[PDB]
Amino acid sequence: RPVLRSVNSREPSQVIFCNRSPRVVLPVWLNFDGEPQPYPTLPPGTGRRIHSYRGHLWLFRDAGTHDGLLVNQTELFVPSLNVDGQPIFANITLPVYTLKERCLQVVRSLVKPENYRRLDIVRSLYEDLEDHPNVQKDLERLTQERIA
Amino acid sequence: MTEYKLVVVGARGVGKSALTIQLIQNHFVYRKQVVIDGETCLLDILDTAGQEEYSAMRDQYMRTGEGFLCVFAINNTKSFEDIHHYREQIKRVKDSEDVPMVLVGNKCDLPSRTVDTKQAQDLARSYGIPFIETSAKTRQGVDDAFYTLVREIRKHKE
Amino acid sequence: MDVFLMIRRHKTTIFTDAKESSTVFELKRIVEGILKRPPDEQRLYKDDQLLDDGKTLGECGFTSQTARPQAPATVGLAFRTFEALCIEPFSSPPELPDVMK
Amino acid sequence: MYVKLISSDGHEFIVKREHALTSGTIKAMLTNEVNFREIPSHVLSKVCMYFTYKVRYTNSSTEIPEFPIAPEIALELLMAANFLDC
Ligand SMILES: Nc1nc2c(ncn2[C@@H]2O[C@H](COP(=O)(O)OP(=O)(O)CP(=O)(O)O)[C@@H](O)[C@H]2O)c(=O)[nH]1
Ligand SMILES: [Mg+2]
Repeated sequence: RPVLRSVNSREPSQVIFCNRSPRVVLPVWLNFDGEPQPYPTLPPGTGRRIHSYRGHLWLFRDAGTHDGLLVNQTELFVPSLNVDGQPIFANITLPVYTLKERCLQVVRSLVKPENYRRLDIVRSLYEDLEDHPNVQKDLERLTQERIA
Repeated sequence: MTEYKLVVVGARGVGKSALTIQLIQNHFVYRKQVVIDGETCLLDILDTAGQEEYSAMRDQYMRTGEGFLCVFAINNTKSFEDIHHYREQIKRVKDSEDVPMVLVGNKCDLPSRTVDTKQAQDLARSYGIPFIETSAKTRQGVDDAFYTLVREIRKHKE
Repeated sequence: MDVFLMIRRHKTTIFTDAKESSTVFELKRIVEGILKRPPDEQRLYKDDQLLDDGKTLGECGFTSQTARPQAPATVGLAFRTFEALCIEPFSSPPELPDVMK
Repeated sequence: MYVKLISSDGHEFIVKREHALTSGTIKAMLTNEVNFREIPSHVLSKVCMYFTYKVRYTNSSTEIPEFPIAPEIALELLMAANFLDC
């Protein structure tokens, strides 16, 4: 079984999803086999009470561009069990992107993927642009990074 | 003529099929051309099933419905507790937070009530959806229940 | 509340922060530790208006929402008889490509 | 502690040393003065704005604002960012 997957604890825990990013957040849930599942999106500045379970994994991406986002100053979110019913908070923020990656987002959001190689930039930046962010490539990194 | 795809969900044995049968055939052991608020519309009631299946094929079938009738039996406290779980699974597939919905308390013709009508009314106010007490055997509130959901789909669609 | 400024003169531009309640004379003391010139030979401007050594940077027009870190405000500087405030301008980006329209 | 960053057209930018170290390329080069023969003034200033933006908001724990990049600057800024490794 994949290391990054949710546990079938069946113990409910109320979670509050808070989107404090100027992006439309796509909450992504890793199922019991490590396969990501999309969930309803959160408009910017919106909060929603969520019904989840202990040990379940969650990640957050831009609904339109699938850029990386931070939950509680971290990339992965695992709610514990509600201590005396007190719900657990999930505070989605923008990561302090690298200036290179931040520029990539702006260029991708202004040029069609077909006209990427028509720009007066070096040949390496064409490949960097069409290397769009996805959950699969990130999940591979967070998998190997969580080794101790 | 506008068509309305309605779905009846709830715990096992609450009366999902019985409510649908009586609504259509006026009989207690699925389309009906109805005039609601002076508007001719068709009610396309979907299969009620009730088996637990968390597949994308089941999510695709439920996602087609525009309004949902969350049903519980007034004599079964467990069917009332499960209303939260049924409501959250509806919000997940519809990709929304304010889904056209109406809470329904079935089997009100029974003498073994274990859920107070005030408890359901308080739950209905919290969810911002109407509540109606129905009885498939006596047809009490059955027409009021489905029509009320139709009024919610129009108000939601504005 | 912190304010972020670009103290500019000719072809020099300093990136530094300060408090909106800090004094203009205090900002001149920051320029002293950087360019090695005393506040007696400094004249700080906001655009084309001379800034008094007694008012606060907020009282000059530098607030928390006008001088964000990702968009700092511009403060003019003139050195000594004093000189006329001259801020050489930055370069210009090329014509926006036809692809990005 | 400050450093001087000179652009291609002769504009010298005085930024704090901690802020300049945000990029790997400048970290490898540093003395107390660096020149870029291929980075114009308007693009090097924007990078310093990112420096002040990155150092200020790396320690924030609630919400971060978006870093604005104009369309007319994006392409030049992207090449400068790739060369600076930041
Ligand atoms: N007295 C009374 N009995 C009712 C009422 N509605 C349903 N029942 C009874 O409840 C039982 C279940 O009814 P049914 O409509 O099949 O329930 P369901 O929710 O579809 C069950 P499943 O999900 O397994 O298909 C039957 O024995 C039926 O007679 C009602 O309003 N009053
Ligand atoms: Mg049935």
